[PDB]
Amino acid sequence: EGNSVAGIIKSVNETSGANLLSSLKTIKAQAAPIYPAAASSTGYSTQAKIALFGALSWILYRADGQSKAHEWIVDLNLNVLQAAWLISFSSLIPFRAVYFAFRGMAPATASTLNGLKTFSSISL
Amino acid sequence: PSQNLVSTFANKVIVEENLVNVAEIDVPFWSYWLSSAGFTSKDAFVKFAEAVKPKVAALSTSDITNLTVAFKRANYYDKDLFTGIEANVSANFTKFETEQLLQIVATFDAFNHSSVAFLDDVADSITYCNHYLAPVRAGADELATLLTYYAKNGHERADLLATVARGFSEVSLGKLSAAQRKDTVLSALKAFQTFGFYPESIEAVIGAALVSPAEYSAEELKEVEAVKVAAENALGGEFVLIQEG
Amino acid sequence: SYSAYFAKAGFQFPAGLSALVAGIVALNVCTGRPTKGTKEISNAEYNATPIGYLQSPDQHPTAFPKVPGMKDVHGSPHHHH
Amino acid sequence: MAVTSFLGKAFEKYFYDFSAYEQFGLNRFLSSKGQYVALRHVGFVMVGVNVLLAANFPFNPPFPTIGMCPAGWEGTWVCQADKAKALEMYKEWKKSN
Amino acid sequence: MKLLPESLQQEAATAAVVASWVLWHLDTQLLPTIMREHKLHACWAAAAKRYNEKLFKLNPSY
Amino acid sequence: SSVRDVKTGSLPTNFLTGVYRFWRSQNPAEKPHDPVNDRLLPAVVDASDKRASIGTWATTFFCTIISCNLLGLMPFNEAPTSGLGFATGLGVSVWATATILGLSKTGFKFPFIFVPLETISYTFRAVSLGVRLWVNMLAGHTLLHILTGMALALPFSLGFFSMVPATFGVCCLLSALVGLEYLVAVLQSGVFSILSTVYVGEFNHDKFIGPAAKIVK
Amino acid sequence: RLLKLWAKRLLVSPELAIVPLNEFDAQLASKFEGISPKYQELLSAVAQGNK
Ligand SMILES: [Zn+2]
Repeated sequence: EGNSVAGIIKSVNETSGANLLSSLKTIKAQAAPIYPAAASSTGYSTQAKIALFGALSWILYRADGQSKAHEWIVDLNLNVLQAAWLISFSSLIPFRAVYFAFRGMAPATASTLNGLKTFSSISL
Repeated sequence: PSQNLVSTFANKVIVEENLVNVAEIDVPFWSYWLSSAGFTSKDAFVKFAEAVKPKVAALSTSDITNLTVAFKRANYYDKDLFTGIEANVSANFTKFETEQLLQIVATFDAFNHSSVAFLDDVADSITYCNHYLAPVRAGADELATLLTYYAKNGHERADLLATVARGFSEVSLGKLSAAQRKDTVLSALKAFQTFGFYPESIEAVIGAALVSPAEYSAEELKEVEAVKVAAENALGGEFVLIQEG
Repeated sequence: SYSAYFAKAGFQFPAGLSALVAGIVALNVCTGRPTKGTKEISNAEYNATPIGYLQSPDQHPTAFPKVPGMKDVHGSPHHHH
Repeated sequence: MAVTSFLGKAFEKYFYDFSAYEQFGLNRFLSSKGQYVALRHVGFVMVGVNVLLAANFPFNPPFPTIGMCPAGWEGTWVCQADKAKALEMYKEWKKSN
Repeated sequence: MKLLPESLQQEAATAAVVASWVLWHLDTQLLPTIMREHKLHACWAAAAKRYNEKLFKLNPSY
Repeated sequence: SSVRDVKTGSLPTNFLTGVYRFWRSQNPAEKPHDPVNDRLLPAVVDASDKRASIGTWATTFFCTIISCNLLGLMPFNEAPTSGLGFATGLGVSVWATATILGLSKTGFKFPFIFVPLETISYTFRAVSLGVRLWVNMLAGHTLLHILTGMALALPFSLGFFSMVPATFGVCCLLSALVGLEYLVAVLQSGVFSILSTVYVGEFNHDKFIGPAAKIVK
Repeated sequence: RLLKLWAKRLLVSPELAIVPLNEFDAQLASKFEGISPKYQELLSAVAQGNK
């Protein structure tokens, strides 16, 4: 895969003057980058099924031994207390403000890229 | 007859002619590790040097480094192999590292073999295709070998010399024994005056000699003091050793 | 624009998780000691004992016990009391 | 359905715009929404405690009762504070009941 | 309650296996990815003044 | 053999960038007297080769403890750092890492009646770093077990969905203790690894090599 | 060839069509930091695309 500017330079050099201005949208699109198209689902990967069966195999096994733990009704009522905060965190955390607050932790996303200021790289 | 069957098996199955018949698959693996165990064997290495010649143009960069430092340790110089090696380096110069090029050059510096296209593509790769602190991780006995290989061949690349001059400091020369530090300091100052390039880190290879001048002659310290006065007016000042504290 | 490239590869585990799970399991099964509530006996005792008498009552607590301390099995009535 | 694609879209519109804070009115009685969540939380605990107890009610409690008895039991196995005692009384009660 | 474990060495070695996997995973998988996109941004933001001035002096287009 | 592809600017990449750069900031490098140029660059690179990787170690212990502490707040799960050998086994391992670093600063030889009292207060750092993590994860979970037993005594005795102002005031006290446990889960993973940078950073000091010869003016 | 010259420069870099050809070297200076910022911040944002 050669570079697309040498593909632009070649495709503009071997056109004529009459069909130059018509060819400029098919030389533009021949050198556009590939953004791969949204394929069909094929949902829940072979590892997303291990992650959900293995988490269900863990939650059932932990609730099995919680139910015979000599404080079994206190153990099973702590999962209600612990899952009550997972519900209150979905309803109280500002998830767009948290997303943009983690973007400021990283200096790569806290600013814009900064090089190559367009007046230095002209070709007139 | 137990001793007879083992001795008959030993004289027809485990010899060095079948040791080089299993070594035909991957050459630069077996070339490198055997030569590190002390297996020089000049005409067993000729079987290597022709079994690998249809492969040198498509080797990875760690394979090319393994061929040259094996054929350096076995001291065997195949001139039509070593032009396929330098055509691997000068065609894939962006992929080589300074750790790998400083070992390939020291093979090419022993066996006095160079090209102008090779000397540019090694200097283009150390300077531009590699991290600028990769000379600092090198060890100054390998950088002085690279400095003289560019002064033997008369190749002035002033961008490469500013890169290799990073890797000369008190740190890099202090890791050398004083027999090897002396063989490096004289070898680095001889190359720095051949181009007339006196960087600001020449005052660490000069000061590696003037802090212990009892290992040097008066002929070699005349060589050192010739470079010190040549570097003093270039850098615009006078040399002064520092007592620490 | 690249959003549909990242939807193609779905879930994936962390890139060495099979060495964490094989390291935590190999610490929980290579204990070098009997399995927490059991005791190693001779082969002559294991071949002679029913599987209802090899079981201890402490190792089978009741799955949702109506009285705290209910066990599911009762084990050997041949106590050395 | 597609098993990952239906109820993901059903849970999405149960999560987001299904809101019993406004569909059941409920701004008439509650000041903010930050205190509707702060007692839907405590409401989830009180409902979950009362479901876990009632789903198996005749049980001798592992936790210390404070000197209280549930209903007309008061001397049975359900209120007996000695557990080896109440195991004997539960086994007698289970034949009858 | 549960204070001492059945083996203290088994729990100490579970901590050393978990924390050495996190050390391996950070050093090998996370931190190469962190620094590939931290230092694309950082090298471009540090060179931007000297890159553009070196490029201004080079292209003959003015 | 084929690595996965990462989107730039992902949220786990942004979080772990800020986390790593935080713990790296706790033991900053010291400015030399000289200006940093190509003369001083091998002395700066060698100054970094002799510093411990406390930026990496402290975010190893941050991320392995906050993941373990927050498991205790997931339903059906207990925190691994609520175990005595896990939590104190991380505390001794930080203390031994600091000591192995401080013992290598010499030639592995161990350092009148004063020094048994500097040693005791230093050897107690071993157990105090791990027991503070263990007791916090144990004492918060134990209080939650006792108060859930008390708060279950009221609906067991009284009616199900009846006499509800008695159980509402204790279900909101139970709910505010699980909320404090989310704060102690995040704080004790921070206090463990703030202190790991302090203990390991005590022996994180070497001599700047620097220029031994100069050409002044 | 002039039309083909500017065809390549506006297929790669189409934001160049916002600095008019007569007002171009009125922007320059001897250093790159001295270039007039009349079009610098506009050229940087037209270069980032239509979104
Ligand atoms: Zn619990």
